[PDB]
Amino acid sequence: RIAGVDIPRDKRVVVSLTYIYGIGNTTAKKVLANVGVSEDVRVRDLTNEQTDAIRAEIDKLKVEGDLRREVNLNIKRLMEIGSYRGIRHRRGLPTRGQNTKNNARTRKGPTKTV
Amino acid sequence: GRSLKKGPFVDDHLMKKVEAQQGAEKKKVIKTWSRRSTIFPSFVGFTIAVYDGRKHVPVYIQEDMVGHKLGEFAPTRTYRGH
Amino acid sequence: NRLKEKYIKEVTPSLVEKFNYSSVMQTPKVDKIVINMGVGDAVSNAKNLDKAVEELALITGQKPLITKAKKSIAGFRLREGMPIGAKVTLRGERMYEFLDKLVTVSLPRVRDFHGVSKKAFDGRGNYTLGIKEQLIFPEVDYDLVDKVRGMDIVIVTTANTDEESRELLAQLGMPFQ
Amino acid sequence: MKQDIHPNYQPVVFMDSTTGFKFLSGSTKGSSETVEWEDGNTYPLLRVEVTSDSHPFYTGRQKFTQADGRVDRFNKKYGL
RNA sequence: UGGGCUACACACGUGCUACAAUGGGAAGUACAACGAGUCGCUAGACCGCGAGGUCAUGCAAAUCUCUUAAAGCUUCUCUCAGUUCGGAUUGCAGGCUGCAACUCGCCUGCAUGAAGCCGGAAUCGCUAGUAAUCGCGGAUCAGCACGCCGCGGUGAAUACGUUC
RNA sequence: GGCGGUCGCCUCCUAAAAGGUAACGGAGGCGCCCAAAGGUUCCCUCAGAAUGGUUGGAAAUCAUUCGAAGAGUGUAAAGGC
Ligand SMILES: [K+]
Ligand SMILES: [K+]
Ligand SMILES: [K+]
Ligand SMILES: [K+]
Ligand SMILES: [K+]
Ligand SMILES: [K+]
Ligand SMILES: [K+]
Ligand SMILES: [K+]
Ligand SMILES: [Mg+2]
Ligand SMILES: [Mg+2]
Ligand SMILES: [Mg+2]
Ligand SMILES: [Mg+2]
Ligand SMILES: [Mg+2]
Ligand SMILES: [Mg+2]
Ligand SMILES: [Mg+2]
Ligand SMILES: [Mg+2]
Ligand SMILES: [Mg+2]
Repeated sequence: RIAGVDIPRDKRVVVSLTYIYGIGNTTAKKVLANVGVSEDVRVRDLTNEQTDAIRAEIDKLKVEGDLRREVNLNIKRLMEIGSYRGIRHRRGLPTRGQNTKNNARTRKGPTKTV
Repeated sequence: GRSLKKGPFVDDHLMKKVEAQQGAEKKKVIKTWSRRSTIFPSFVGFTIAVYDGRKHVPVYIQEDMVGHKLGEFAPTRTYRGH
Repeated sequence: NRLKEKYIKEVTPSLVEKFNYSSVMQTPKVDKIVINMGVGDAVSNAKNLDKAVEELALITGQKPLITKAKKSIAGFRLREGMPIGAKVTLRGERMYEFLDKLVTVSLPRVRDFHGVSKKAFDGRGNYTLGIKEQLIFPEVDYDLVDKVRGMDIVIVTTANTDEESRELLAQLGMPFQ
Repeated sequence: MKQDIHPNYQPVVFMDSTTGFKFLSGSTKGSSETVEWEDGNTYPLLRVEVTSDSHPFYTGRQKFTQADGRVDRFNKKYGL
């Protein structure tokens, strides 16, 4: 549809774009302001001219598979050089100084009470 | 992080030791306690033995490490699982 | 016919020169292309094979032949005669049309595509291509698919060796690594 | 070829929407758009986002910066 | 000097934020009190998306400043969706304080967008300006709290009764 | 003698290159199955192995090559194909 993702047809454009990996709320507003598409129109109402303008606008940004490879390469590098952060990534522990005696469940996964 | 204006940080005693060796066909290990020091591009090719709290761990500085502190490659706590 | 046109006019004179073929009949040509979808999931649910066969037909344009297990295997929960697997054999024009779309439309849509393997030769000049996922073919509609599946594309040629098959396939269009 | 067992299959033209490149083939896919073709004929027109003449691998021409070396990244951030 | 006290298969205590529409988002508009301040509190202007930076101003202060409080009210929007709910985690880029923030800081932007759909047995607080909820100030303090101490805003339900 | 085993039928070895041939000799099967797994016409050739190949694994499907039978022949064995 836009970057290889069928954005929700019923939602307003600002939000529908957010379903693209690499587009958040602020970035969606920027691309619509550049193209000149009102933020309140449902994307089902987008005309081929408006959609292509959005696609042209989005093609400038790094999104979806391009972004995912970029971030994974960063983490890959941290692991390869053997940095402290890389080990945190590889062992599934918080990487930004958070204490692990408690919590850290997002990184660790579900509790293993054993 | 550290303000751009302040520039990157490295302890002068460590920076001196690397500077004394830049034009060296065969390098020798630089023993340091400066975990806080940033890895500059001039460190590439050196092995810097970084103190981790009880011993100097030899870290080989590959160009991919630039911008990281020497302490990021000398873990202080040992954990092998419970 | 475009690819067949390219083969008869451009490929054939070049391959004769490169390999020094005394007669034109020596020129390797694509004999057939067999697309095979090994669907072992038919055991758990028969309709997964049914949906697989539907998509396979749309990609090739021919109703596939539903292959069946020749032998019973307990590890796979497989009984002899169970319909697991489907294949299509494309010959003549329908083969060239498909090869053209594969080279010019399907392969570019492969996620993070860096070319097709170069060691995937059987040693006799037949190249088999492993498609990891569908939706690279324009016919799949990207929404009908419930389970993403791949396929084995076997390009059979009359080349006696891998080198000639490699050359033939390259000049016909093949993004070799 | 047997009758009434195969999916409908017709000659068609694919277009690369990134550059407008078009070629003639056959497909089971349909569309609501048709175009004329040389030699005096009309075929259904199918839209393709990327083809072999617009894909980075086939063309060889990229569109990004190939990342930034960390030594170069370090020197850029501080002008060394 | 460096490391540790911030280690993490796990168990518990006290909290904070949520699970949405009695809400989220945007715009507009109103009302406190207790307090703190000299190399400190900092107006105004300008730069920056922002954290903040820059020139510079008043005030040892019921005079100047922190400090135009948030809930609230009035319009617009979203329309029940793991969502425009939630904001964990991570990538990148920054801002500060500091000789230095890798182990171990706080904050900012962009991206990422986890669990969570109101919680088993059990258990806690509270009888009114109280509970509930909303912000604000202060001590320690270069920097750093969802803690602690204090402050005001909004503001309920119920108590037949003493068997347990 | 008892106990146990056996009692009819099929295949093998014993069985001494026709046939037959005993033992409480050595091994196995049968008391069915099939509406095609019968008849006929037409057509077909296996098991494995190597190599290549998405899910896919020693091994499920696909392709080529090699492969005289190392398969299969409903059900034991022999003979046969
Ligand atoms: K920690
Ligand atoms: K806890
Ligand atoms: K807390
Ligand atoms: K709790
Ligand atoms: K509202
Ligand atoms: K720190
Ligand atoms: K609870
Ligand atoms: K403080
Ligand atoms: Mg997004
Ligand atoms: Mg901490
Ligand atoms: Mg402690
Ligand atoms: Mg709900
Ligand atoms: Mg009381
Ligand atoms: Mg109060
Ligand atoms: Mg005799
Ligand atoms: Mg005899
Ligand atoms: Mg028979």
